[PDB]
Amino acid sequence: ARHSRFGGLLSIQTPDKTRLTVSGSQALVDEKIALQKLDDSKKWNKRIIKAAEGLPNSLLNSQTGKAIFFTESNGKHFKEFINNFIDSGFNILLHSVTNYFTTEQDRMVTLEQVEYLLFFAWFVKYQLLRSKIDNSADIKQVSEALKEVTFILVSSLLRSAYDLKNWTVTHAGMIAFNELLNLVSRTKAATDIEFIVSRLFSDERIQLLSNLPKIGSKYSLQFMKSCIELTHSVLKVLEQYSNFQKVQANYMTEPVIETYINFLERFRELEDDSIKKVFSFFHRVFVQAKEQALLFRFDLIILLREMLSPDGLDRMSRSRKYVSQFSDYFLARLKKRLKKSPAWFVGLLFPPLHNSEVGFYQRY
Amino acid sequence: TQLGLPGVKPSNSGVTGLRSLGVRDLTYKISFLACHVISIGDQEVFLNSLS
Amino acid sequence: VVIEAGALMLADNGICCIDEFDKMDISDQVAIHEAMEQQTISIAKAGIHATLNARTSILAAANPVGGRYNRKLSLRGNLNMTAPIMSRFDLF
Amino acid sequence: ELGTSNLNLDARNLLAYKQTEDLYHQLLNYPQEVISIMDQTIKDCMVSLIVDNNLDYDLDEIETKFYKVRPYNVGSCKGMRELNPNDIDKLINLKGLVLRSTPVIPDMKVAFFKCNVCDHTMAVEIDRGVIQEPARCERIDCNEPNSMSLIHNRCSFADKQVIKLQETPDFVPDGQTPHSISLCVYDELVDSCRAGDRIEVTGTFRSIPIRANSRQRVLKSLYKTYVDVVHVKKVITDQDLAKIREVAAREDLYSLLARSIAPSIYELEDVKKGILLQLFGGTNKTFTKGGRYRGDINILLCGDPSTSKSQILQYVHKITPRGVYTSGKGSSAVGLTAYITLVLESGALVLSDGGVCCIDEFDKMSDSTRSVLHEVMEQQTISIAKAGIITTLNARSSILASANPIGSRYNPNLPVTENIDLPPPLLSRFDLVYLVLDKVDEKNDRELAKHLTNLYLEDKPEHISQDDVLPVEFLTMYISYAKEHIHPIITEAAKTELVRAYVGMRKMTATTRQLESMIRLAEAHAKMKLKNVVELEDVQEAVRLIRSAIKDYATDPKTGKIDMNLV
Amino acid sequence: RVTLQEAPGTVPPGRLPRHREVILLADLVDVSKPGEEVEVTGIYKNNYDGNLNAKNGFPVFATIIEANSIKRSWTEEEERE
Amino acid sequence: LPSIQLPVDYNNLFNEITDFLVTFKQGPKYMAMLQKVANRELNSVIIDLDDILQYQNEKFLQGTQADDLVSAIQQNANHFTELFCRAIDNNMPLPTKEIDYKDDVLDVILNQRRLRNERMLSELFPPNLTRRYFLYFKPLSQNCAAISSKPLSVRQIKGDFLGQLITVRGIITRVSDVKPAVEVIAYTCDQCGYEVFQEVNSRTFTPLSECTSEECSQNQTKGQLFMSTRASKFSAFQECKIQELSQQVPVGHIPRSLNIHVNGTLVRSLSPGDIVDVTGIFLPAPYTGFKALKAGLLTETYLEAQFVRQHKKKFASFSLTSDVEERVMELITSGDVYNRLAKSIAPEIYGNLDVKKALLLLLVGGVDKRVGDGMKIRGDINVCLMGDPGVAKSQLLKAICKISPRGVYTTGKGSSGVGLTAAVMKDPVTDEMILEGGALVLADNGICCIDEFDKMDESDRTAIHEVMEQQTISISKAGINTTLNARTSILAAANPLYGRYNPRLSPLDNINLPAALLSRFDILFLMLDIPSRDDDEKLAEHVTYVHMHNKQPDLDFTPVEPSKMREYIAYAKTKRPVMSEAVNDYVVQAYIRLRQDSKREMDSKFSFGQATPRTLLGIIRLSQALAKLRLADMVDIDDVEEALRLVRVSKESLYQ
DNA sequence: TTAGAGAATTGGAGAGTGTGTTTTTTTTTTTTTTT
DNA sequence: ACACACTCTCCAATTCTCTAA
Ligand SMILES: Nc1ncnc2c1ncn2[C@@H]1O[C@H](COP(=O)(O)OP(=O)(O)NP(=O)(O)O)[C@@H](O)[C@H]1O
Ligand SMILES: Nc1ncnc2c1ncn2[C@@H]1O[C@H](COP(=O)(O)OP(=O)(O)NP(=O)(O)O)[C@@H](O)[C@H]1O
Ligand SMILES: [Mg+2]
Ligand SMILES: [Mg+2]
Ligand SMILES: [Zn+2]
Ligand SMILES: [Zn+2]
Repeated sequence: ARHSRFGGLLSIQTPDKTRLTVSGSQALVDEKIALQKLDDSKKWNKRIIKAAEGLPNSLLNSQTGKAIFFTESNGKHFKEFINNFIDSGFNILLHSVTNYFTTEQDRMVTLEQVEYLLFFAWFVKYQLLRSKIDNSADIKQVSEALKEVTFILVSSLLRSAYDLKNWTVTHAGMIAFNELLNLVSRTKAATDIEFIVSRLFSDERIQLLSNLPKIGSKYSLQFMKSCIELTHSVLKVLEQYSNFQKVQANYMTEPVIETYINFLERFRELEDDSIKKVFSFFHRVFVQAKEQALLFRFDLIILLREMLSPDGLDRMSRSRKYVSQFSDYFLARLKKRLKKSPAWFVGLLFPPLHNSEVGFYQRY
Repeated sequence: TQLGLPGVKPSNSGVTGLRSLGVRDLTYKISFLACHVISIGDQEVFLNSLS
Repeated sequence: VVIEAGALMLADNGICCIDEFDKMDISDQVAIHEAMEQQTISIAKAGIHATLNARTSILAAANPVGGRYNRKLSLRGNLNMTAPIMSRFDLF
Repeated sequence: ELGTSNLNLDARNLLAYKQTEDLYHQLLNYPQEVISIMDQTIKDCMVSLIVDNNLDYDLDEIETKFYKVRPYNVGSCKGMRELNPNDIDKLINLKGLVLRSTPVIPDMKVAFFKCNVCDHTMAVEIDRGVIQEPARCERIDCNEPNSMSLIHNRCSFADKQVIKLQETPDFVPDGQTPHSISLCVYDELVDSCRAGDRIEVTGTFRSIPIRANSRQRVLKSLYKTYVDVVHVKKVITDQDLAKIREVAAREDLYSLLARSIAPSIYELEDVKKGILLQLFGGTNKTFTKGGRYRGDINILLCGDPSTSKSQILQYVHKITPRGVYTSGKGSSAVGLTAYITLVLESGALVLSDGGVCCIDEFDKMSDSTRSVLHEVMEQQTISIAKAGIITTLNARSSILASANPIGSRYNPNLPVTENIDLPPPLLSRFDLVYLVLDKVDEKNDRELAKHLTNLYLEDKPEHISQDDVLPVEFLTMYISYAKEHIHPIITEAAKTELVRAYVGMRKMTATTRQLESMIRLAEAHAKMKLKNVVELEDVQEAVRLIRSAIKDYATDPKTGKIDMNLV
Repeated sequence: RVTLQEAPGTVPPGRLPRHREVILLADLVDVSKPGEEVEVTGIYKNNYDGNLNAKNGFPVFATIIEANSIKRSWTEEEERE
Repeated sequence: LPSIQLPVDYNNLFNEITDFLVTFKQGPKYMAMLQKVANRELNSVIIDLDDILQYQNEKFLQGTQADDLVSAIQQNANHFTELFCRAIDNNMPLPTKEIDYKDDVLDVILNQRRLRNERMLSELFPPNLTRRYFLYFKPLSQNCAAISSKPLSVRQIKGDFLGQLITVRGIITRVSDVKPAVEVIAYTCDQCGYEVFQEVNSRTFTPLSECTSEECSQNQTKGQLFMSTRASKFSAFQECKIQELSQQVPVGHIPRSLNIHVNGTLVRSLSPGDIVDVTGIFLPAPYTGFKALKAGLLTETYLEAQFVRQHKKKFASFSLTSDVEERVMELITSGDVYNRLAKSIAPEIYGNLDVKKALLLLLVGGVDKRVGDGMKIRGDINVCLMGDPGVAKSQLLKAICKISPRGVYTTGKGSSGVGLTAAVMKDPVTDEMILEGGALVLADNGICCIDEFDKMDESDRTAIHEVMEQQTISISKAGINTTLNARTSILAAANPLYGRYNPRLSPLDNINLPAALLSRFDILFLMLDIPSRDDDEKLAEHVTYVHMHNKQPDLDFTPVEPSKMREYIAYAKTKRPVMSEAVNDYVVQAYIRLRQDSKREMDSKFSFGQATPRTLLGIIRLSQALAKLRLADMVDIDDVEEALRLVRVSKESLYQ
């Protein structure tokens, strides 16, 4: 309220009678602010590490929460052009271009790979959205994507890209393979499609699709987001297959959880929808699978304060419903654990301990 | 004058700690940035002017 | 000099009102006389020279000497004003 | 419910309640911290009222506002010269007179930064005068050095002003001249006070270093000192209205008020009455066209020495809310009106606007200086036209003047106008002119001698000239209220009497100004009775007082001399 | 260098006259005397000035005129007449 | 680089100092003072060099050698302020009474800092930070005496004296207002929560900006320092200037001056216009920084004040110690003080006894009065002397100028009404307007003497009108609008019109003063030079004796000296005697008679104008002055009849 | 799957270098010589 | 010579990669 040179001085005394000094008039009354302001003065930050080059701007290396803007005549003319394209051209175009590339895959160049995978993705998604909206549209228009040859080809691109550690094609292939699965769940909600699933979920591919979130921890914010959305779809299909317990245990371990938190803490930049996806996964880890020991780690506990405070997530966004309903249960189970075995106070700082004789009792 | 103006040396207390100032001190003045002005203080031209 | 305009400049193509004219110093009455003679003002000092136009009509008020007019005397006897200035009013 | 943000608090209440007896001392010893604590207490209490009593008011609105306490009546006042280095950062109380105020200065409170490459933005808090500029741009993917920059016109500022306060003459050392101190004032209180105001303040007494040069951090050993004010005070109820209306119903009201403006002065009743009507004043009038007409009355007191004229000017100078006392040999033409310094500055008649200007030894100042008063008295405006400045200023100022005749004692062998000796254009501008004469008479002299000698029968006298007089405070209340709420109008009957009376004085010298001054005096008389109309009685009193002041009944109508035997 | 001012007949009523400054080079020096009424052709030119910027507080440039030319007997028939 | 031997070792002198502080007595003298310091009752210690001289003599008479500490601290005074302070700090006793220690911020800070060090372990701060006292030296008594006892004029202060302790005589020209000066500055470090101090001696300093503490450094904690007032130490500072007396300036030269500095409890002792014996330490003022490199070897200089002696005790400084009591009892027991005191004014002037009695009542004066409604009435008395040439008017006037502790002398031709009252001067180079008071302001609460009152211009004399009756000055000029205080009594002298008084005309024709001014004097005395073989012989015999012996001739009468006279008058100006009803009736009846007699004789050769109401209050003022001189608390009718006689006698010179 | 041995990239400590610094009115109160 | 602004340089702290138990 009063000006910048009126300010007095504050002293704060710890246990063991040692004292600190902070300035400003709000520190007199708000200890939370004083504690935060105290640490904020300190100089150092640890310096930091950093995936894609050689190609024009696209979804792969830009934040796409930023539209481009249409006149009304332009909006309707563009809608007319691609709607007639889809109703008229899409299957005949994809059938030709795919049965080319199966005969020519060895000779490819990075751009043609990234074109094919981001033409597939766009048109399949747009049609799903259009028929979600209205009954005049139908899914049969995009149905060339599912037949067996194209499925093999998207698979093969993703495979070869992953092995040679080419991360941009791997990123695009992740986006294409996401949509194919999304389209399958649509069609199952209506014969050969189950055959296609069974071939899509041979054990080899589960090894790959399980592997993929683990490496995401290092890379850019989009890569991790692709990993999350693909994982959500991948598990949801296999939930409605009915094997399942083998597959879910395959996913749950430290390096996946690391990625989830590392992505979640940049929530100021993300959508309302993506956080719904992350907490869905934590509900799966914590309540259903009953693998509670993964999340007792300190940088999660910081996060829930920031995001839940009057600082961050809005008092009325749908996110706070999910977050506060999660944290309540979290702290109840944590209370129970800590009073039953006091060693976890020193546990909470560090990774869990992989020794055979003590580790089993540690995790449970 | 207290900023890095080429060819001129530096010249109720101001504000400080900004990069360009170094150890110097900065103050401000209030003025009005207008966009138009209107005053309120041949017979043929005059007659055409009237209603 | 400060050059900035005086009263006679603001009253160009206008009426300039002088109240209690008889109280004005002679050293300044002569300045008004010189301006009224030419409808022009001149500046020359400190290396700066200027000439300005003063097409202004004057309206003045004054007190008779001793506060009350004397019917025994001419207006010249009654008024504390020099003859060249008095010669330049159209109406009294 | 009034939508307002500041709470007054006289500190004595902290001593009455047992739980805060020590908080009173802590307030004086640690103002910056304690006042902040009080602020954040008040705001929380305001929130608690609406949420506990579950009222309709917007919680967001109350959360948005700032609330501030303003403590006052802290203790004894302190002499400006007696503040010592052991008083630094404690609360202080001062009395004084305002000289001048600087224009409002913008003071920064929040800084605004923008990234030059990626257009990220940050708002930063200012404390202790230093901007806490970021080292690197804080956007994760744009972690670059020297990348942020300040945008001046998107910052947030606050108002600061500096007031110059002067020592009151009551405290100055023997054989010395008064000193002054500077007050820093912020936000609400910024434009509160004008030149010539008389105030009491409350604030922290601060000190700060000053730099040797603008290039480097080198400080001087002497420290600057100033005051940081948190409250300002100038030096209604139905009971007050009941008292005022009841007093106004008394039969002896006019004599009661008149003898109560200057209680210890013996007789001089007509002089006191005229001064009372000057205090009330006429009515101010403004037309759509044809101008504005002054409500103020000008008075001249002229006569023999020792007659107690200057003693009366003391009472008027202390009764009036605004005003000045001065002397003839003490005043220049510039000092009396306004001064070029490039800026313009105020003189006595401008500081006295809306009040009374007392001028003593009026017969000593030169014709050059007195000629300045013609325009100000007639128009109540001051026109100026000098190098670089040309303007007109308002001066709603009432003059009360004191003089002695030519030859320094009234000479009965000369006519009255020749004894007074002011020129006619200036003598025509006074509403009332009084002759007061040192006439010998044993009856008068015994009473005067008994009155003056009675003051020495006690060390600090309780004695006073009359049994029933009003206290100064209540009398001030009456006059102030009557000036604000009452606005008399001319009745047709009053119009007929004024025309008749003017023709009577005219046909025989009465000028046209005698008519207007009669109207103004009658209006002043009407306000003093809390009437809304001027009546025949008021007109006749205005006429009677004019005839009485200049001893007209004793005047030879043809020769203009006064028969001293008739006095 | 020469200072040039508006002729009093050209100045509108109730306004002060304006000024400009002219630079004269090799052949043109002392072509004119103070108080003469003169006519000038030249380039209109500007440059940075620190003091103007410092006093006004805006990026304001100063201007000058570089003159290219400057302007202001009898026959036997007259003698015979 | 090089070094020398010198005859002084400071260890021996330190031992002498610590013995002196614990042993000397007139218990020991200085230990009582240090107990008062420890109790927080006393703020300053004044060391007397007469004590050190006495101590040296006593130690010598006991048969032992000792160093001459008195000359040692006069020759190099600056260093011994530190030695005495260290000795006092070493030997300071413990408090006798409870203090409420928690009122001190420095105590809390240092206690917590000590506790931090105690915990950490499981000079600290400069000693100047906890010296609650000030210390000053007082020079040798000249009657015991050495240079510090002998006053110097401001010309005699050569460059030889730099560093020494000296005494200076002169007039003060101007005084600054008080402002704080730092001694020890205090800072706080944000990250490590630790405090550091800095000490300032020079006129300028650089503040600290890095926490160089070893613990903070070893934690690699590059924290930020911030300044704090609440634990810094300040001291009061004031600066003045002194200038040589005008009657000591050698012909054709311009007067010189010195800069004086004042710190501690000695502040606001000096005032402008005082004649004073200042004593202190004379020092140079070195330059700092880049300026020093190109200033050269010429040094600025100033005087550190230590003690101040005034020449005349102001009446406001009086208090009745029994030393003064014993002396006023001499006059009281001897009796008839009115005649003795009047006869004692200017004994070298013969006769004129009633004039001297009137001037004694001028020195005493009436009682100030202030009524419950805010009216106030003049207490001062105004007197005028009107007479022929050669009757000792200027001489008697200038004699009274010596007795009064505040007073000024002025003559009518040498004086402007402005400079006599107050002036608005455009004095600085900055075009600022400043008010500067005139002679009547410098004579505030004193007497103002105006000689040749008849030569002063008629217009300028009007400036005095406001001051005479209202005791104040009012000015309204360019940029200045204020009232000043001028509580001054005026004494004036004049010749009648045409010089020697003319009996052909009335007294009012000869006097030639306007009515408004003639009324403002409470007494106007008329004195004429009329030959007489008998009186001329007696006067000549008296004056010739005085020229022969430098002494007034005496057989019976001993005058009281001016000092004891000042003590009696100063004691008498405290009494405020009240009137009574019996007295009031008498003066009320007297006043009527005066005005009736005036009315009867306004036509007459014996006229002197008309009695106004200001003649009644003149009687009351003279009566109350007479009541003060007899140390009463009650006016008596005996006073009133004398007050009337003293007014009547002024006119008898008209009757040869 | 852990861990330890070797290589590459980056930060800023701190040392060094050059630099800048002292220093014609126009309006208004007052004294003085001039008509 | 005394605070500053700016440039240059070296050294070790750090993370990344490869190998074998
Ligand atoms: N009627 C009266 N009532 C009270 N005091 C009076 C009266 N008449 C005279 N006096 C006293 O006489 C003195 C008058 O002083 P003052 O007020 O200066 O009178 P004045 O009219 O101004 N005379 P002067 O200044 O010489 O023109 C004061 O002490 C008054 O108290
Ligand atoms: N009664 C006296 N006793 C002693 N000396 C006297 C006496 N009367 C006159 N004188 C001498 O007269 C001389 C002149 O005195 P002074 O005071 O100058 O006179 P004055 O009254 O001021 N005359 P003036 O200035 O011309 O009006 C001095 O030397 C005195 O000593
Ligand atoms: Mg008076
Ligand atoms: Mg003399
Ligand atoms: Zn950025
Ligand atoms: Zn530190």
